[PDB]
Amino acid sequence: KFFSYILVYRRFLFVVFTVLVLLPLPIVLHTKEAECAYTLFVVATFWLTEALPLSVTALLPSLMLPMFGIMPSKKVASAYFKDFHLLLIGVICLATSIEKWNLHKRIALKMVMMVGVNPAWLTLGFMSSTAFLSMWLSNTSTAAMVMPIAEAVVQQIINATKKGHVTRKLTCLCIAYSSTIGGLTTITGTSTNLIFAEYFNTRYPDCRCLNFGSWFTFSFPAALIILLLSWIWLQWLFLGFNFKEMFKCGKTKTVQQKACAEVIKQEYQKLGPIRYQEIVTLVLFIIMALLWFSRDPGFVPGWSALFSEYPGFATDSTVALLIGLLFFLIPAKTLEIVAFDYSPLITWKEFQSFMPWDIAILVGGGFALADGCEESGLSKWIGNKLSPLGSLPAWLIILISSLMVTSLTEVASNPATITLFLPILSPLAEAIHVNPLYILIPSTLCTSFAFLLPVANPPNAIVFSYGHLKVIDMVKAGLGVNIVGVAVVMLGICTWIVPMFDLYTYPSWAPA
Amino acid sequence: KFFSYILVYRRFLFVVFTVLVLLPLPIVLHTKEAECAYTLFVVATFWLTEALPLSVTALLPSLMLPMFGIMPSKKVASAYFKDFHLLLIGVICLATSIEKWNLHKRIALKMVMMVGVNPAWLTLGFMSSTAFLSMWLSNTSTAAMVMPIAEAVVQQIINAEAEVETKKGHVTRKLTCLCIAYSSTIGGLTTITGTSTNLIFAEYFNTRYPDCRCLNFGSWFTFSFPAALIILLLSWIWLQWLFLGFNFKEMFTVQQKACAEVIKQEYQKLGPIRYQEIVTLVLFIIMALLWFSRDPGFVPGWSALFSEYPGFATDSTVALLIGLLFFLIPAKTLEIVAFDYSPLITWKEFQSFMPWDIAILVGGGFALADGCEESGLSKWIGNKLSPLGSLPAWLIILISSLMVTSLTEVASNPATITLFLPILSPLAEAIHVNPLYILIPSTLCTSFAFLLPVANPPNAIVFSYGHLKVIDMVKAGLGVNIVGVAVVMLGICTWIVPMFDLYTYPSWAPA
Ligand code: NA
Ligand code: NA
Ligand code: NA
Ligand code: NA
Repeated sequence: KFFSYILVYRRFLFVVFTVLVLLPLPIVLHTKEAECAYTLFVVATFWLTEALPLSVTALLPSLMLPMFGIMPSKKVASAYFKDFHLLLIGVICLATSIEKWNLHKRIALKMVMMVGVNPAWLTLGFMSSTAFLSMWLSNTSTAAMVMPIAEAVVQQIINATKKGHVTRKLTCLCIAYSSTIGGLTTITGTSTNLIFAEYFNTRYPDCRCLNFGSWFTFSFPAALIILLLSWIWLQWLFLGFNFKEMFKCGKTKTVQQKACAEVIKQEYQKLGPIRYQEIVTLVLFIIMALLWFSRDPGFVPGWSALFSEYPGFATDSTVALLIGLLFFLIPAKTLEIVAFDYSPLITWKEFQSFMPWDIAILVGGGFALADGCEESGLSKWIGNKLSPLGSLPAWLIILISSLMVTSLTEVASNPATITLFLPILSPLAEAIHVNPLYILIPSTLCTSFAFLLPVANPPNAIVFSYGHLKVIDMVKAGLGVNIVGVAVVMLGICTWIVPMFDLYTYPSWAPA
Repeated sequence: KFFSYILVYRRFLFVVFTVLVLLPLPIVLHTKEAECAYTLFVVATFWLTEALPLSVTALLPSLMLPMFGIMPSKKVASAYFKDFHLLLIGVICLATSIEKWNLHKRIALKMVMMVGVNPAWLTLGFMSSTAFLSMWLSNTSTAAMVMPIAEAVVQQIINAEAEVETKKGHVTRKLTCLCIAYSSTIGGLTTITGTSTNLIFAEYFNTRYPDCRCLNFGSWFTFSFPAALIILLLSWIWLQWLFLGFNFKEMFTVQQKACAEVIKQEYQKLGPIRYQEIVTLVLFIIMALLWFSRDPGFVPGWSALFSEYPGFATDSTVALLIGLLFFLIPAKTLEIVAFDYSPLITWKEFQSFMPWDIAILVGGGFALADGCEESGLSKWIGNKLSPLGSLPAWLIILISSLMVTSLTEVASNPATITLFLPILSPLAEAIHVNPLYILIPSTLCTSFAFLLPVANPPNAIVFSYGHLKVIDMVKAGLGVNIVGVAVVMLGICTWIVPMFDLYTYPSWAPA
């Protein structure tokens, strides 16, 4: 009669309880650190439990910080839009054109035709293609783009069910994990790397280490090993290894194999000859990638030397916008008889869909919360309280931080997790007198390792929404993939990250 | 077969032509302020003739300014989100619940039964109500609170025009949009706290001239209300003529009652007011009460409770505080109850119905205005006004008013006056005629931003309703701006000089 109503209004009562129980913290401490800690705790509680929508919670700092007097609303509003958002707009413009003109379908079908219908090699081909695509596009868009095609290919291979369901589960999980793994290789690949680069360059403006080439040259060896080991782990866990049928060349002819291959060939033929919209989209994709790579990598100043009087004004977001806004200008189809006009090959109505406005607001809210934590002085207090932790061995601190971030990223979004630890792990670095990158790189790499739960990151939810995967089947694979990723990151940090970044000494661009 | 190809691909060719033909401007002319002028000209050309979508054009400053070296891309990006965007998020959270539970339909159908089936007087009633509301709350807030109600009224009248048995509806919708957008005359000019432009002018005047205590409530109203009422009436007549026919006969009936019966039938079809609609209406009233009671000027508001962090909490804070309650207040319930409840609005229902077009458009306008400040293009234009001491008394007034009302069409009203006011005050002190005589017309004409909806936030909330034709807005804005400038000049010439003594040099101004 009374307890029944409590379990129905769980979210409302939990939000009210969270707001009221943490109230004694700023009510009687009369410090800005306490008020910002109250705001941080409320935002973290609502992001972890998802009592409110993530983007609604991200708007709380713009409501609490101005009222607590920590920083004016004009200053909070200026932190909701950064170069991350411009890059996201420019890349969503490209992704909308790829999705609209079925270029991804052509690439996926050609990859399936070239690799074959062997379930051991088909999964590797899908993972490689999805990881390469996620190297440039966002993980969420890559997962939402490849998966509808992977399922379509798999269900037509099965038709041409003790083995079908496990095959579709394996295909779901391989795409979900490969999007994330491929997003690690580049700064622009995922939102976590973009947020980390923005925070690192704002907090340490005297460091010129993080560019495209330097990030790639250490994130590719780790990501390739992680991808190969995850493919092996998934193949063993779901289907198992049959080496004789796998390593054999095209010599044993089976009727049901060409029966499956003919369906894929007929689908690719029904796709039709390549249209010029697909060619233009592919050319613009290649140009965007080449301009991202051509901005100074370290050995040759590609086109940053062209603007070598305003350093740092034109960035990768400028390249993304320049390429993406061309998708609003290049004509695609006509309609003269009626309207005497053309179509711009991407309409703004089509761009407004598929554009992650919620992710933009979430990242802006995280950046505003970090700015409030820096302005109020909470970051300095946290760094001072973690000063005695500097007597421990260095590697243990990085291991513990990476494990904590990895554990907390399985239930909270990657952009939220990375924004709640950079203002904590960054001040902690100089409280030990150790290179901040030596802690930040493993932490930002382990923030992306979100494979256990569907709520961990949008790539997991997109794949889980198809209903093929159970929670336990996903957790079993995510545990192994996450262990592989953490082991590879820690091996790289101890082996090949320290020569190029010189992590064993204290840098000259860090505060003393 | 060539002329047809040129005519069909006219937008692409025009974009390329206008990018390439203004290209001599940055390469020549010292390459310092001509780059931002080139960017401004290209963006304005794309805005006037919609060769590209307005939100795509607004993203051009994020490209052109960083590449020209005017300002870094990090600084340009931060300009696409300000307090206008927080206020817009809050008011759209309110409006999503207003339109989801059909509260706008109840209000529209009650107003149609009560006042104004005739569109001619309905437009006047809408303009008068919006202009009275804008005297107290804000211009942006007022253009956002009443616009859904006006759209609902027009849509209900269009539906009821079936008479139980499409050109006029579209022009009526355009007229109702522009009348709400342009109703900044009585509200926003007659009170210091009506708009931020008058607040900035008052704070600058009381600081630079602390011996002059003439500017306050009442004295501002006494000289501004006569001008604002004439501007409102003339703008109503101009809009009625521009969008509707010249109606003269019947204003000195089966069709009216044929629609009144349909309105009555559609009002009783709604039924009793629901819980969700009551909650939405209560939050609507609370948001307006908190906007009004922040700092009314004639009595301390709740901003006095925060008299340690002045200006940290704005109207955007109120909008967020009220709008974020729509995501947690229960609306419906999902042995009878299955597992939980649902909120008034969800994020899926908010992401749609959100003018993401207007957010980017206003952000691009803000970025272009900031780029015009980083590179001293706006400072150059303002400094082209100072060497005009030869003009005896009034040509300076006219030139300054025209320059400010032309530059306010691309920059925000606060930023437009913040530039010219410290330029006009020294010019008015170099001459010996009453710096108020110089500053009042320019302050009034700064708010006359009726062209280019990118400038005035009231012009963008209205523009966010699907009537995306800038030229239909340009035609009306030109006439409204001309009327406003003429009425301001008439007021300066006739009725403002007695109460401020504008024909003699005062004692509170430096000699
Ligand atoms: Na990616
Ligand atoms: Na995560
Ligand atoms: Na106003
Ligand atoms: Na303006």
